Amino acid sequence: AVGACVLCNSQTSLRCGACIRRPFLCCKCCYDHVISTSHKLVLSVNPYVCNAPGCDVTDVTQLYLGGMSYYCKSHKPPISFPLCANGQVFGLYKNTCVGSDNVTDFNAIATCDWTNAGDYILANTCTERLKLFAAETLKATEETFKLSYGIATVREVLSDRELHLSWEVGKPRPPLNRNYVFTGYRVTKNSKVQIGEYTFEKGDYGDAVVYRGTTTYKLNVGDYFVLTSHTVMPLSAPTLVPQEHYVRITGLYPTLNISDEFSSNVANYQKVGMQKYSTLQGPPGTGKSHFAIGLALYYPSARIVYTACSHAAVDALCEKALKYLPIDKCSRIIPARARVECFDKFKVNSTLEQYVFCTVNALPETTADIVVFDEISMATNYDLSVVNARLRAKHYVYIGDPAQLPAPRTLLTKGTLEPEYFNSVCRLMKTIGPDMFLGTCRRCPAEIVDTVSALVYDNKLKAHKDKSAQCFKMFYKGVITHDVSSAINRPQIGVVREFLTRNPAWRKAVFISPYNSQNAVASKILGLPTQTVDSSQGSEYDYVIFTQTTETAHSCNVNRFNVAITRAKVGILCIMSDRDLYDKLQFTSL
Amino acid sequence: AVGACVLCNSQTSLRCGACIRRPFLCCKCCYDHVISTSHKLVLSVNPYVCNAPGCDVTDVTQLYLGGMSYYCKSHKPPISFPLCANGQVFGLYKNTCVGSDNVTDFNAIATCDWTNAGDYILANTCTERLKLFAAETLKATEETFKLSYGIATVREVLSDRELHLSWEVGKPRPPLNRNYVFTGYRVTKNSKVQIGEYTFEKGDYGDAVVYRGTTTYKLNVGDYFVLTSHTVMPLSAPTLVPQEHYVRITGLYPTLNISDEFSSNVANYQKVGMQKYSTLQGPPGTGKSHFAIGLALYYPSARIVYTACSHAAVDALCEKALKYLPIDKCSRIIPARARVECFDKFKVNSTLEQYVFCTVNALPETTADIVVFDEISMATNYDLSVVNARLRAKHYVYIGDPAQLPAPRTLLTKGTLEPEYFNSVCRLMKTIGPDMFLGTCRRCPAEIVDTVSALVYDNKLKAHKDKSAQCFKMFYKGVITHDVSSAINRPQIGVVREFLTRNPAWRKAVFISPYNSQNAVASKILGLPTQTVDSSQGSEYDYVIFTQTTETAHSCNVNRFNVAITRAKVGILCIMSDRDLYDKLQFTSL
Amino acid sequence: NVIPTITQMNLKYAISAKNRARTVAGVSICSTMTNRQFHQKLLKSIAATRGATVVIGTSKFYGGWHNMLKTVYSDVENPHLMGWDYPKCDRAMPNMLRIMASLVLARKHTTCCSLSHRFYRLANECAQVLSEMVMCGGSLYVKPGGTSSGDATTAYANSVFNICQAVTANVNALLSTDGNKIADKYVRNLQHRLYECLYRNRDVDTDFVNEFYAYLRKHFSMMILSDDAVVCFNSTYASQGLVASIKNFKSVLYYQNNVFMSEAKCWTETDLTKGPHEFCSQHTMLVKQGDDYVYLPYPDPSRILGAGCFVDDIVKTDGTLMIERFVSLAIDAYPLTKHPNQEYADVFHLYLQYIRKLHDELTGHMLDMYSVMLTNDNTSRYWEPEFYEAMYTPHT
Amino acid sequence: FSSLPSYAAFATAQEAYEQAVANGDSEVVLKKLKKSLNVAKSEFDRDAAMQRKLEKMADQAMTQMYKQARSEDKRAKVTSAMQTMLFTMLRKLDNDALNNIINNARDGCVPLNIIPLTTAAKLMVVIPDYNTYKNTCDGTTFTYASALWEIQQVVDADSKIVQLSEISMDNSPNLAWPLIVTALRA
RNA sequence: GCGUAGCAUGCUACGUCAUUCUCCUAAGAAGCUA
RNA sequence: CCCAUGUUAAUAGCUUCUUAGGAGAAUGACGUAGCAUGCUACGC
Ligand SMILES: Nc1ncnc2c1ncn2[C@@H]1O[C@H](COP(=O)(O)OP(=O)(O)O)[C@@H](O)[C@H]1O
Ligand SMILES: Nc1ncnc2c1ncn2[C@@H]1O[C@H](COP(=O)(O)OP(=O)(O)O)[C@@H](O)[C@H]1O
Ligand SMILES: [Mg+2]
Ligand SMILES: [Mg+2]
Ligand SMILES: [Zn+2]
Ligand SMILES: [Zn+2]
Ligand SMILES: [Zn+2]
Ligand SMILES: [Zn+2]
Ligand SMILES: [Zn+2]
Ligand SMILES: [Zn+2]
Repeated sequence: AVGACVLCNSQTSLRCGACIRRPFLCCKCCYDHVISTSHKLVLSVNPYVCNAPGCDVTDVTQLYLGGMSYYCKSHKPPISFPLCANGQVFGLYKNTCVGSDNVTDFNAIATCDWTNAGDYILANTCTERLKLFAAETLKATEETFKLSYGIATVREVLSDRELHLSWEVGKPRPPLNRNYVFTGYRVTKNSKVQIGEYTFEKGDYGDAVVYRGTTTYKLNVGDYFVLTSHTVMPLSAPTLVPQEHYVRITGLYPTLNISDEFSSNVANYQKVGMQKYSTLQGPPGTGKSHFAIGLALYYPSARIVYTACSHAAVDALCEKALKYLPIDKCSRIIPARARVECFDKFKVNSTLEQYVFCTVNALPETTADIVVFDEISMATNYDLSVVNARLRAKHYVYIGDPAQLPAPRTLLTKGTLEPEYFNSVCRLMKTIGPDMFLGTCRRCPAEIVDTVSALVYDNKLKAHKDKSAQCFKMFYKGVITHDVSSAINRPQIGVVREFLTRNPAWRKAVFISPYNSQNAVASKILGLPTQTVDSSQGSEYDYVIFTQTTETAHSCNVNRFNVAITRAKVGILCIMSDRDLYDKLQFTSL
Repeated sequence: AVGACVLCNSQTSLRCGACIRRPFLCCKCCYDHVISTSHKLVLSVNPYVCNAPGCDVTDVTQLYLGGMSYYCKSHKPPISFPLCANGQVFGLYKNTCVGSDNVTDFNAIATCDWTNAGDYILANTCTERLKLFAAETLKATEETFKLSYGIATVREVLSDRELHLSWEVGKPRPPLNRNYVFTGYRVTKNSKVQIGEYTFEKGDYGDAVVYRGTTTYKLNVGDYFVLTSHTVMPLSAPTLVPQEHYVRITGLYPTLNISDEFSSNVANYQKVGMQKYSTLQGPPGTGKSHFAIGLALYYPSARIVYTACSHAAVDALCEKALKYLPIDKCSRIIPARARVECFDKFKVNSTLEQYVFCTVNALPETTADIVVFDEISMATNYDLSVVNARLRAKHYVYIGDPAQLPAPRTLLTKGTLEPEYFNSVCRLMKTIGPDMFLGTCRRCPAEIVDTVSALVYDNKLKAHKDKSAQCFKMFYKGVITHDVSSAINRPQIGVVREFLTRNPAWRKAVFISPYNSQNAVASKILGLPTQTVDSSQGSEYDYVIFTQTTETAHSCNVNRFNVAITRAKVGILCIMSDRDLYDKLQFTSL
Repeated sequence: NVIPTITQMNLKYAISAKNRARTVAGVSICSTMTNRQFHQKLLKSIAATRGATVVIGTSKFYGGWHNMLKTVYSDVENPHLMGWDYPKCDRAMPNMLRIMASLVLARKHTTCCSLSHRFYRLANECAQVLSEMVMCGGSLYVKPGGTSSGDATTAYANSVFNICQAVTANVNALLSTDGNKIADKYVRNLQHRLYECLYRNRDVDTDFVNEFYAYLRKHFSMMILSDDAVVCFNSTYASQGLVASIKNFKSVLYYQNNVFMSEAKCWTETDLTKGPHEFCSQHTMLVKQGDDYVYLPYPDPSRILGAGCFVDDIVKTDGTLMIERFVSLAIDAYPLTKHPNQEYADVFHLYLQYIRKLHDELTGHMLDMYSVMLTNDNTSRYWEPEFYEAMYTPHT
Repeated sequence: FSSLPSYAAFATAQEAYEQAVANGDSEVVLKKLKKSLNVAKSEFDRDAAMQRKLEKMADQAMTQMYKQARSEDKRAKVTSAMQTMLFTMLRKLDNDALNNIINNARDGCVPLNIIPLTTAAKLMVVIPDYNTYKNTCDGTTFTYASALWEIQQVVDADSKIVQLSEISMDNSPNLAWPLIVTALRA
């Protein structure tokens, strides 16, 4: 087929078959891409290989057109000619092709490995059509890296609520959470097919897993769970729409007598109503999801699609929407696979509803009035382009916080990524400044929020709350078990249980730690509700049990530290094992 | 691409290349046109340029035909023969062509720049196909003169309805009114894109250019404005459909007991029935635009299209039809763009109603049974050609007077155009005399007729009124300020403001001034409805406040003055500037 | 698998002599593709065999009509020509005879297809052709049966049906004769063996099938083009009742087609030097050509003038653009020159003079539009009669 | 050909030949130069006809590549059109009654001819004259396929709406028959 | 008499250029027949 | 020193004609190599 070259936007029919994505390149650009890197195979409407019954020379420089086909230098017909010549590669639209000298940057994108953080920062400063390409090939590379994971199958049939794993020998083990699912396959004699998705969590002790089946046809031992890497569709729409300020608000008809609670941001509601897309930088727990609720109320005769990256963000937003917005004109869309049970108090899958809450991956093709995308630091440019492709609306509002943890970003191991390169929106917030800023927190007490203000902001955090004398940071050396792919501090849980007897406050508490293995084992010896820092960042609670396992760069992340300390409202039993990580906060020594 | 020669209607395939309209030309006529003037480029089915690899010879006297292409003298193959030879430029249908002698007139029409006085008298006494071609090339010249105006650029945005503009250096400023629409741009790096169709008006205080816009975009500093130019559509229909005196009335059925008001007009109705097109000439306010409604009420089965070149002439017709005709079976046509507001009481934009009303440029292609073209003095041969191309009908009635003010003819600066050159129909009324004539002023008080039957119409008017004692004309010099090209006179607005607190009944009067800008600027001091003399032609008012702005050739034009003062139904105040004209009328002194 | 298929009914826009509308069933490409692959080898080996009964693919030009008419008369003893006419051939044709036609066109697949493959191809023909869903102006109706005129095998399935009705007429005519009156002791024994092989055997008797087919070719020679048949039957036999005359076809079409074939549409030509009275809408006459006598086909003159005067597109009215249209019409109307009615023989010279006038005014206009006539111009032979007479001489 | 060195060799051999003609060398040398000019012209002929054949073949391959690209783009467009047609005809089903009758079959197969007859919501009756109209759908409700239908519209052959007060024995001539009466399942 | 060189003439091979023919295919316009 | 305007067309067969590509042939012509013989310049 024919299309448009990525780095010059000229009509072509050539595409480097050595890239994982096969991007369209014109004559000159493809010539420059094959002459430079190790990319050699080129696909036209037919592939550029030696099309003799016996040969395999799959480069383009060595290849000669003869008759109606292509041959190597050993089998070529006496009549000419090489494709890769005249400064070009023989393809379509040769006279009207106009190249560009970006092929060094394009080669650097196509040659990278996503191990350095230099690849990620180069994959964010390029032009828009290369930003899409980098996001697409990065998603593909991470999906290939996920695919090569060791299989599991049940030992034998045990129970409805507790099975037991058996892995392939000596392979990497997937992180066990609600993000990761398996599929059971049925190759029994007889037609390998999916028996259903399985969601796995760690159980009480040993090699035990609490399991959730999607299709409940109970399995035997021959049906096996695999990580099932799934297809990634291409993307077309830009990461952001082009901005266009308006003199006055178009089509958004404001109402009167809104409320006195969120009347303090009607100026920022209007400033949203003016421009095309808006950027709200909310400090941790400053009414950011509250802002979008008040926005939906200020222009209530409009249509809003709330969109979130992770399920937890739209879960918190659905709770707040039930609280303030009228439930009757509001639908929460759940994907049909039903892998994770969403917050269902709205009508499920009413896409024509006035206000629709959804994850970014399962968005229906709709036109809206203003679409509010939520928690942008979780999202990568793939997500922003997906929401721009599926959802067309008169206004776009991106709310989030650079001071949170980014996308999980598994491929990156050497170097650490600044928030500036998390995605395009977080680049733009850090570049010109955010459109809107919220300024008075309502979760932390004053001392802890002042610790936040001195840490990552320019002394701009304050909170309308006073301390409960229940902000702890224990002194334990933190013996790490490490009998697992992650790190576990079960003696830190021993420290927690040998304390907290004289402090009975945090007994409905949520357990927080940067290591999900400690979260997994924590819910077993004691009946504690636990959720890691990944399942944090959207979940606000009053009583908190935090543990810091090691003293290293994993626990030294300042954004993860900020989002960890900003979680607790009235009572925090926290263990900080690092002296420096106890030195920068004013907490009780005991 | 064959066609018909303009000046002998032979078949042909050539087109002169230097003429703006590319008139088709037969072979002998094309030789006569390219051997006398400097129009040496000719296009056949392909152009007559030299098909060398690189050569620039276009002069048809030089080229040769060889093989299947036209080569200059220094690239001809030896099998070749000259085009511009034997007195005939070679084209298709070479030997079936009839020469002509009008190539001493077609050259003057196609060559001149339309600025002198004689070119319009030559564009109106030639043959019919030359009348159409001359009108077409005059329209094209007036369109490409608009490219000579300056280019605007924003300096700052004082307010959302108040821009600030700086014009290009060395190029004349366009006049700022709703005739001339501009297009915006933001061309910096970054979006060389139109950002809306705007139009301007000079705000009263400061150098503020209050802009109206189609869009709702915020304007930056760098946004810059280019005037739009409309392409001239080519025209085909004759200016005057040939007359055929019938024996008896066809297509029209007269009425029993029409009215007591149109009882004296019955003979002219029978004459309109008998002829094909008829022309009516009367001095102002003597029943001309009334006669058209009487034609409506004398042939009630006859579908009628009323047309004029202004919008206030067709609105005066609309008001008269509202008073007399049934309002269910009537209509009114407004164009979609519509920078000016029109009459809105009929079912707008419903051309199927029995009595349609329109401006001549915006007519829809339809039929009729008698079509009434009011105000032929404001019509050019382009307008009569358009009304003959769209509207197909059985009878035509052209109503109007040559002694009112004509189409403006912006290019005309050196000379004066007598009435018999305004178009073809005004020539017919000043060559052989009008078919129907009614002079007796049934509108203006006898003082107005007494002073206007001595200026233009040499003592041929008597009024069906008396001296109504409300005709005041004063002489105040009025020290002028200058706008873009349309002067503005503050102290005469001052004396009018004095004549508004001290005469209470006159607060329904209409302001009449020869300049558009003062007409806009005296609304913000006085608040009266405002009308310019050029666009006031055909609609009457109870009281009229006329203010001669400047002593020039435009505002001291006796036809402009006549159409200014003959619109007052009962009372008029005339703040004069010229001494002799103030002595020419015979009002009260004031 | 069975693929049912919707077939449109298109209204035909072509010149005709009677005012009933004519419709053609446009069959879906999902059916036409597969039926082409299934039947194309046989259907292109019927059109490439000369001298057989099914004369599809034998041209009437270059002495083809003479050769068709000479292989009909393949030594029948006292020939009479006979021609019949199925009324409503494509609508009255029962489902059983269409299934028989599709089972005879699929006997060639003894090796390439299995048995169930041939059954599912039969079911696909009966679902896409025989009793399909006809779409007739925005509405799906059920077509009850009988062939649809647009599938991949319609002239040939029609030819099989036509041969089947002629053989059934001969079987009925031979059995229904008395039997004591049959004087020829060979033929009476053939009637006896024929009844026994019909109603007293369950296995096909290839000896007698060959012998009866030899009898039919010896005394009932046929020539078949999809339903136009010319038969050259022995006349002494058909008078004695041992071979089908017309009345046997009237009976067979009564009980096996449910139509009554009126004898005012079936001709009988007792004199062989006039040829078939009408076959494929061309009459036949015996002319002298070269040195010997040949048969030539001539059309109906009203047809050729009606194709001149009434054209089905506005641009075909121009004439000068369409000289190939009049060359083709004169090629078709050439043999009218040898017809003895003079007003018939003027149709050819009308077309020749019209081609000459058309070309004269064509070069007139193409000399006006330019000033050079065409340098090479070989239209000068389309108005000589030798270019047309070369189309009916047997050299090529 | 011109950019090939063969053209340069032939041109310089021709220049040497003209210079030797003007120079009047010995006849054996003139024969030698004619021989060299001839072999240069033969090499020029070989290479020039080679490049002409080559560029003809390359333009042919470009044209067939264009044809393949057009065929594959049109295949993509037809696959999109067929898929959207199937999915609109999916959304047009009447899934309640259709599920009822399909789940009432003993195998899961029901003949196609009774899918509309028991699940269609609109019945279009086409009526050729008045006696047929009087017998099949007189009045504003009638019966067909063992249901009751309510007449929602009656148009004529001209797609003009015809009121039910029109269809009478004396106004039967002035109606443009056949009449298409659209009814809904009650 | 032989060997070498050149020249003439005739044949064979190859490279090209024009003319004609035949055929195969592709594409288009048209006519008739069932 | 300036004023009015934008309206649905089937399956199959045969035949005529035109254009393009390829192959082959036939003739002619040029050029190169190879051969047949003759002639001439040199050596033996
Ligand atoms: N301007 C405000 N005035 C009063 N309360 C506020 C304001 N903004 C936010 N809140 C409080 O903060 C709570 C929302 O907290 P949370 O659910 O964590 O959302 P967010 O993370 O957006 O703050 C609400 O219950 C609301 O009472
Ligand atoms: N027959 C008549 N008798 C008395 N008054 C008339 C007659 N006809 C017209 N008028 C008055 O004279 C005026 C002429 O108006 P109009 O026809 O618009 O004049 P013009 O065509 O010159 O503008 C109208 O206002 C009408 O009231
Ligand atoms: Mg929030
Ligand atoms: Mg008037
Ligand atoms: Zn590549
Ligand atoms: Zn490119
Ligand atoms: Zn190879
Ligand atoms: Zn000119
Ligand atoms: Zn002329
Ligand atoms: Zn030149």
